[PDB]
Amino acid sequence: SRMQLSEEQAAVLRAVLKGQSIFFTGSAGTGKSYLLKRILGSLPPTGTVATASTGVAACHIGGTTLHAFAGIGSGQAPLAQCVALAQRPGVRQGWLNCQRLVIDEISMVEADLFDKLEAVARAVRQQNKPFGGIQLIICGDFLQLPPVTKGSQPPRFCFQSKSWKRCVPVTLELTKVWRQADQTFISLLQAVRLGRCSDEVTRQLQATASHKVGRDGIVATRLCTHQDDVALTNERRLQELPGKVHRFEAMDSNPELASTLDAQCPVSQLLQLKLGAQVMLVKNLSVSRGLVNGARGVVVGFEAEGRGLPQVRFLCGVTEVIHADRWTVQATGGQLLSRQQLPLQLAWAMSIHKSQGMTLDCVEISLGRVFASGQAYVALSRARSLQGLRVLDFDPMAVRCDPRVLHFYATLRRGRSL
Ligand SMILES: Nc1ncnc2c1ncn2[C@@H]1O[C@H](COP(=O)(O)OP(=O)(O)NP(=O)(O)O)[C@@H](O)[C@H]1O
Ligand SMILES: [Mg+2]
Repeated sequence: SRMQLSEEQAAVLRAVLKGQSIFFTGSAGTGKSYLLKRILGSLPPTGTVATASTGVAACHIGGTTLHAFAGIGSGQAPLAQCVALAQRPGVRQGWLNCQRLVIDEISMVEADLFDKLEAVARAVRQQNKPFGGIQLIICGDFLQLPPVTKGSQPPRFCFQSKSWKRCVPVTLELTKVWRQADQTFISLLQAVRLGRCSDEVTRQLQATASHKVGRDGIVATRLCTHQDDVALTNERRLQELPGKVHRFEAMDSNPELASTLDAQCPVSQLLQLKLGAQVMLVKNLSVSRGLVNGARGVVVGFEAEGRGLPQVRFLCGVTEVIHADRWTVQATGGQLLSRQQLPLQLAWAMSIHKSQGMTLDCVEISLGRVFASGQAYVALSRARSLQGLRVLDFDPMAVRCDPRVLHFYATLRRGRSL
């Protein structure tokens, strides 16, 4: 028995099943991605394409990246060239067979890209209708991570596309936060999302600098803005441990394409561990035991036999032997790639981009610098509880809302009751 959809979630599902192209939006942890999974379950799978803007977000819903589905290269080539790319075997069939296109984490899709995809859809499908007649089912939060670009110009938000409102004529909202159960923390997060750091909000975030977020032998994951710093931190902390290194090598269906798998999986080709290593579980092994995607633990031993698999103690108190798992990546043109590896990554540090869409419960962040719009909010809103969060050097300068996004949302609401 599925959880009970809220009335707001039910209204989105109703619209989708009526065939309406929609955008649905809501704060972090309002159940957008969960609702996509419910929508996907409710639809005939033939003709239904599940995508997200990022690899990390696509895996959450069992889908592919928007980039892989589109099959237009970077998207920076001239339109005619993108159309020709979309016409390639495997890519073309994807476009033609698509009746419904799900896109999670839309805030990272820049307007110029959306325009290109819209034009490609019409050309490949030979349908003179918005987005080639595809039913779009889009969600995300424009107050979370901002758009990225494969070019060099300042990206526009997806809603700035001249085709946005024609393509998603209806917007619905999810307004109840579920990730956090604590109303004090819910209200704090909403202040941050809107860029309203009163004296009280700042003091409450500053108070978290004293939080003990870990447990015996488990330390906080430091959320960082850039992968360089993540890598360096994880490598150095592992190097510093006195234990000998235990290695686990991935088995890929096509080892030549290990680079493409590395970019769309949360585990690496070569996993190195020691006693004491700080790790993140990156598969849902057991919701009832708390062994879920994002759970933080520490390696407490290695089995004597066989491969010498790691024993990991998690924040919840469960100690489990971590066995092999598998990922299948839906790459461009219908190609599938798989990787077998243990579902562990080092987690002294993690990038905020890689945390996108996740729930976490043992995190530290330094918020004394200018960040991208929405980026501090994403980092803070990963935590299930305020007591799993440690904010160092907080300054409201870290919390920025792009005025374009506030304007969008205000417009959206103009005719609404609340
Ligand atoms: N109707 C519901 N009742 C109870 N819990 C729910 C409901 N809908 C969603 N959840 C839970 O809400 C939590 C957050 O869901 P999630 O799908 O990650 O939200 P989201 O809006 O996609 N978050 P983000 O990607 O960070 O903006 C998950 O633990 C869900 O199980
Ligand atoms: Mg989500």
